[PDB]
Amino acid sequence: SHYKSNVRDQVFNLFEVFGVDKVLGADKFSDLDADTAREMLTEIARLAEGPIAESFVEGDRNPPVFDPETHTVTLPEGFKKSMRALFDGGWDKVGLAEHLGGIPMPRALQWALIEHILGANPAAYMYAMGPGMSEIFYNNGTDEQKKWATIAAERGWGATMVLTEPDAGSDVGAGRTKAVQQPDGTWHIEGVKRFITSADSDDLFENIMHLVLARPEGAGPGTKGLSLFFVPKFHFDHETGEIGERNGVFVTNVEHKMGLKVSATCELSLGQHGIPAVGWLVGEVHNGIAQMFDVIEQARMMVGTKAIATLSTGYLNALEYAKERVQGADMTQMTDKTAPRVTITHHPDVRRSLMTQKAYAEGLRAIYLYTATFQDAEVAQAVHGVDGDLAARVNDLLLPIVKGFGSETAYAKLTESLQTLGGSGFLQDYPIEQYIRDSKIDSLYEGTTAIQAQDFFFRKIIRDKGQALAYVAGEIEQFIKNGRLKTERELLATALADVQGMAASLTGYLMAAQEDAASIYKVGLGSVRFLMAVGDLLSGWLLARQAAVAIEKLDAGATGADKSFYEGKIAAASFFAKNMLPLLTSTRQIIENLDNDVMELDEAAF
Amino acid sequence: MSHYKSNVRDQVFNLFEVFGVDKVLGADKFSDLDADTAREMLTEIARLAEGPIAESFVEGDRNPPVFDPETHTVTLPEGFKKSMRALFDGGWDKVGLAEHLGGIPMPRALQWALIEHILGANPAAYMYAMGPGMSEIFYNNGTDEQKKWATIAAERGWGATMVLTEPDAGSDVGAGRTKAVQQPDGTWHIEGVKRFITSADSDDLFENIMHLVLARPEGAGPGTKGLSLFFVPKFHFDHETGEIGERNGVFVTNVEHKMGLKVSATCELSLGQHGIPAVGWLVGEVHNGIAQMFDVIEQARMMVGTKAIATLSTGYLNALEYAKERVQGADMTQMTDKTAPRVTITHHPDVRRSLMTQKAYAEGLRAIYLYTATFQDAEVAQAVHGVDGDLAARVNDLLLPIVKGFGSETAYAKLTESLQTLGGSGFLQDYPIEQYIRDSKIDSLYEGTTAIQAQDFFFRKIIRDKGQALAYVAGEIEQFIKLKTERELLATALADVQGMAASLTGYLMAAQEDAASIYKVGLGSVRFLMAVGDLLSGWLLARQAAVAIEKLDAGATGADKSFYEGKIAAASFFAKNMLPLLTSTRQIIENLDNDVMELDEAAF
Ligand SMILES: Cc1cc2nc3c(=O)[nH]c(=O)nc-3n(C[C@H](O)[C@H](O)[C@H](O)COP(=O)(O)OP(=O)(O)OC[C@H]3O[C@@H](n4cnc5c(N)ncnc54)[C@H](O)[C@@H]3O)c2cc1C
Ligand SMILES: Cc1cc2nc3c(=O)[nH]c(=O)nc-3n(C[C@H](O)[C@H](O)[C@H](O)COP(=O)(O)OP(=O)(O)OC[C@H]3O[C@@H](n4cnc5c(N)ncnc54)[C@H](O)[C@@H]3O)c2cc1C
Repeated sequence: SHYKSNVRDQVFNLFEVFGVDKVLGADKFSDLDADTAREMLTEIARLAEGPIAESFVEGDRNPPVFDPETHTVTLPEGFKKSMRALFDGGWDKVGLAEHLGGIPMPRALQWALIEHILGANPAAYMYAMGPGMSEIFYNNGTDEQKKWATIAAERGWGATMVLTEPDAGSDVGAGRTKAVQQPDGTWHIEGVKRFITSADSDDLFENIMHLVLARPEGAGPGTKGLSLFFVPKFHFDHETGEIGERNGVFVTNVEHKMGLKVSATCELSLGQHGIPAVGWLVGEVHNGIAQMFDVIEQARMMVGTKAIATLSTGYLNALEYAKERVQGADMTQMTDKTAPRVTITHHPDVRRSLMTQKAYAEGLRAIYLYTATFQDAEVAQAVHGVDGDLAARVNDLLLPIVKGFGSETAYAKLTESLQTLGGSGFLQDYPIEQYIRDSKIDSLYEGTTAIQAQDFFFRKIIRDKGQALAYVAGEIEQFIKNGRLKTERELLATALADVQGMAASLTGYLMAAQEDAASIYKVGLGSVRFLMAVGDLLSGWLLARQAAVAIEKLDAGATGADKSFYEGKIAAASFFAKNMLPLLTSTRQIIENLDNDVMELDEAAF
Repeated sequence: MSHYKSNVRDQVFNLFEVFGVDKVLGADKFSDLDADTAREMLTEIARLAEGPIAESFVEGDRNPPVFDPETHTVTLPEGFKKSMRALFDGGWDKVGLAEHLGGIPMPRALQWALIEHILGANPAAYMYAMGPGMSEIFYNNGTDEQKKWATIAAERGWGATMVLTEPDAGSDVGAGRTKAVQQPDGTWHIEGVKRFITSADSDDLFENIMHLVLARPEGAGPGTKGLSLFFVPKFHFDHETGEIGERNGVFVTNVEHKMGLKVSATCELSLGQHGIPAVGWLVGEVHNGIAQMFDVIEQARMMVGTKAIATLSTGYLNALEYAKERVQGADMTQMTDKTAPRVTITHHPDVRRSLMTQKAYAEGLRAIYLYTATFQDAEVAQAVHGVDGDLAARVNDLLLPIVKGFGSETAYAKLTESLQTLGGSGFLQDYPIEQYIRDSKIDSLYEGTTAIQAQDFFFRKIIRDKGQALAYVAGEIEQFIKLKTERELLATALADVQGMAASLTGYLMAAQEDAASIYKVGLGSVRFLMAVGDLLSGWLLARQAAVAIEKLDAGATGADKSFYEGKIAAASFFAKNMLPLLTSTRQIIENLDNDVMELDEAAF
């Protein structure tokens, strides 16, 4: 199959670096032990490498077909077979609450399991997000709505998040879809939404729960005026779940995309076909953007994990290719035109490329798993000694890194993966060109990189009063202040100071905006580079932490494949510190010298 | 209009206001081509590109070529063939062609500016039209008798291919195993399978195809040194009249399914395997293949770089047009006010950052390939630079890997910004940027990968050259440095690149005592190539800004004034936001070690 997994690195992170096994068999996870967690990782990785990856090519080459008269999509049969393999193993219920039929587990294990589906066929996981979205509806719902959410989860209904409109993408608060209150307390939703993932899904599911943002008639402007509504594809019996009459919510177009083709990306028309789109106000309160961000937070974690998953299998495909491809002589024998030909892993530029791919893939894996350790209060306490409030703020700080830095990094470093194959990398015979096309969406949906970087600075640092950022910086400082990693710790110290300098510069521009409003533009100009710098710093630190563990295991006497694995962690941490981190010094100097010339330029001059 | 957005204004600015190529127009080789006619030609081909050539850009990708095993041919979509006919009917496939082959003499700088439009609109169309130019290369390398066949080939507009690559010989051309067996009559029978051959068949576009095939005569030595070049036509023909005769034994056997550039048929080509012989004629009746074939490789490397730049330019201009109309969000100065007016996204800082990044690299790359082309005519190099023919050739050789390697990497990377500017809509096939990205990814791979470009640049174009071309260009940068802030930033960048060159040269020279030292050259080579590209971009943009300042002081108005204002802004932005990174890259190159080379392969 195309999909090459890395359970070994996952288990290294979960158990040898972060110690998530400390909570297994205790309190919420009393019924899940470490051996079982490992077995589940191996099991889903095998399922991903087999039946799920089997339709990865098919979904792209034979993409979904829309019938505009039935407002339905037909998915390729091979992809539906992969979906059934996912459902038959219960993998659309990973980490679902126990009362909804799930297996309780730390979020760090949950996302490690999901990584394999996202690497093998990411749209398959997207289609399978229904039960998790039903749990969010449960948590935000009235007692009666919790009964519907239980049905939806138990029956495996699909689900969507429905926000975007043609004129309201990044600016969610500009949305014009309306909600009209009915005497009996239901609402009729009227509007056209766009770019809705999974808004129809062929016959995968008995029903779909649309979670729709809409503006009640007479509500105020902006996101504050928006409410969230449960809008099912089919009406249903609220006691038994029996599916009833079709609700007035119809797909009216399916986009032709660069990649992720098997994910139906839809225009969704509500109340436009002479049938009301009945919706129920979630929680029977008007609090839409707050409620919908429970969904957005999960989707941003998913997109980041998808990016990392895809870079990982891209790297491992490139590595396998490089080990076998014979081309050229060793550089030490270039002059000799009779020298033996060698496999291309002998060439310095190929080893540079591979170690770049490796270090970023493994640094990103460490980042999303680190982030997830703050998503359970019990895990954050056991592994970090951090209380619930701080853990939540740290998770909030890291999500735009997982999403924003992960999405940008994975796409960029897949360029190196493709390059490693030479001309063959341009062929559809190999999976890397599809990885690139499928990953380009990651920087765009669930909030563009610029929106992630604005969220990160203004909301996760400034509004947070820097508490979460100071916590993470303190952990990096402690690592620095703890022989064989001295050069790496010195390089990390410089990188930490560089990022601190960037944060101070941008905060200074924000303060200056009290006096000259246009000074705020300099925050915008520097925001994305600052986000990427924090990502690089975290990557280098977590890689260096991994190298410290690897040194310990090597000193203790690791042999064989274990020894090679640990040796590679040391090499990745050292390579990243020496080749990636120093660039942050120049980025700091650039951010310190930002000016508004590019903002004052006449638009006609571009 | 079309997907293709051209930039004749920037081309003319470069050709005439910056480099002064008009100095040679109306004189000597170019006596019959004046400046007004050159401008009219650029405008005319730009309109052709925006019109009939671009018309089939989408069709070629969505309805790609089909291989027919019943006939060993490739079929092309009709709309694309209509674009090809528009190209030939206009006589565009003979721009810069030698006069005796029917061409219009012109400076290479003008030639590549004309070609940029075809490459931006539908680059495969130019590739299929490379026949006459390759026939001229055959003419130049051929016997007196062969010159007669090359004249027929160019006159009749035959297609042509360059046939080097094999399944086990890609970057390592010298490992090729395709064989040539001399026949009693002095012809050769070619036997082997070649891979990834562009335009290996082309439907009914042409009456014949000239394959220029590298092969190893029986008993020849092992290296590239042992390869010879052969003229292998698809059809035999009458060497005097050109009448097409019997099929020659050279057949396409598959067409590759590619990420992009789909309408360019990329084929496995089998010689002498469908048992009629592939008859070939030794080019020039001498054994000198790799030297002869590099005449073709040099033009192909210029083409790939120009293609990448052309595609980034139309990607940028599409993103700019979109950004000017897309209303989204309030101005950042009104972020708190959820009642503030919505603005077009060009008002947002990250979008202006993105657009200026795209602009500066697109225009810097255009300046680089036009600057390079000014060294490709001795008469232009003398007129515009005061540089003799020998130095001009060495400087052109130095810059070709920058055009190809730095251009290919840069265009693909900065198209990411172009797509991002469209938001979610950038991921749609409704807009052309996703196809630009797919079509552009090949540029870093064929006609020599980036790593091969960087190794050529350093080992051959610098070390073997004893740094003569490099010192000349560095001297011109230093003279400009001697726009004060931009000149200070350029001074730092020049010193940075000089430090990189010194470090890598040390690693290479130390290899005599410590063989593994050479690996550090390999580790740093691509970063060094890219740093040189960034330095050249920043220098040429600053040179453009100096001209722009002059024209503004002289009273420029209207659209001219806006253009010149944009050049000042691009040069300043590039100097302040791109060049400083070269300082960290220098320190990284100065710190290279062989830990990554000593690591066990199993540890990756
Ligand atoms: C679409 C397409 C069309 C083409 N059309 C033609 C054509 O018409 N005619 C033609 O002659 N060729 C053609 N080619 C081939 C092209 O010229 C390239 O040389 C070829 O694709 C690269 O060789 P390869 O694919 O075997 O990669 P390899 O040579 O196997 O390279 C694989 C990897 O190893 C690296 N590598 C290899 N050797 C070294 C070394 N010594 N030092 C450092 N790194 C090294 C490369 O950089 C690359 O990352 C085409 C290629 C493509 C993709
Ligand atoms: C494949 C796909 C699937 C999707 N699925 C869903 C789904 O299921 N549900 C859903 O609700 N949405 C979905 N979306 C919508 C997605 O969230 C939007 O595409 C995204 O938020 C960007 O919106 P837009 O496309 O309108 O771009 P715009 O908002 O128009 O952005 C255009 C450009 O302007 C920039 N920009 C805009 N505002 C600002 C600002 N204030 N500051 C700085 N820069 C700014 C952006 O960064 C971008 O570069 C999907 C999108 C895609 C591509």
